[PDB]
Amino acid sequence: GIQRDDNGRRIWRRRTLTKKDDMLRYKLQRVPFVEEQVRKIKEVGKVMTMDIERLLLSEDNRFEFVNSVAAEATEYVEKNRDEYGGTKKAIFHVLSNRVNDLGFDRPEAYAESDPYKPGPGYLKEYYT
Amino acid sequence: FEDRSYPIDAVFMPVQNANHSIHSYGNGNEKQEILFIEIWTNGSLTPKEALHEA
Repeated sequence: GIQRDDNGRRIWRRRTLTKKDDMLRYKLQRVPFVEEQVRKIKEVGKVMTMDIERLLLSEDNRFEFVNSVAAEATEYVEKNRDEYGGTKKAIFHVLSNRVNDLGFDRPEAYAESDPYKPGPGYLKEYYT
Repeated sequence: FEDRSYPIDAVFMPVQNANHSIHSYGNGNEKQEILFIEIWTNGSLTPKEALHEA
């Protein structure tokens, strides 16, 4: 398989699919009208539900997972008490860190606010 | 009907889709709401141009 073309460069055969896979053309297509859906999913916090399901795919026992998460959150609160309880929750921080430890980027503790609040004092009125 | 020309059933929809949503805020007796408008166009018009034309 070794062959040099007289100039020091080694010529080698590139590997190619050389076959038809009908699953390629039919599957690599994107829906164009899910901007509001994705934004609403991020706003309500379903990405954290997906993260929680993902973390349990590597756990033999879910009760052990819950106990370990609670212990880690307790350590977080004991070390830095003042940083939690408001916009940052310890359990959410633990979940985000465990997701981030896998190499998947997430906002810290899933802490988000509304950029459209019309100044201080105004509270969003939920539409039931 | 003449000259054997095949029609094309064209749908004149430069704006593919559009949505609106409302956010409400208030502190006591004074209230305030915000309008959001989403526009999807097929490239023959920008969403800002579509907003102005509408």
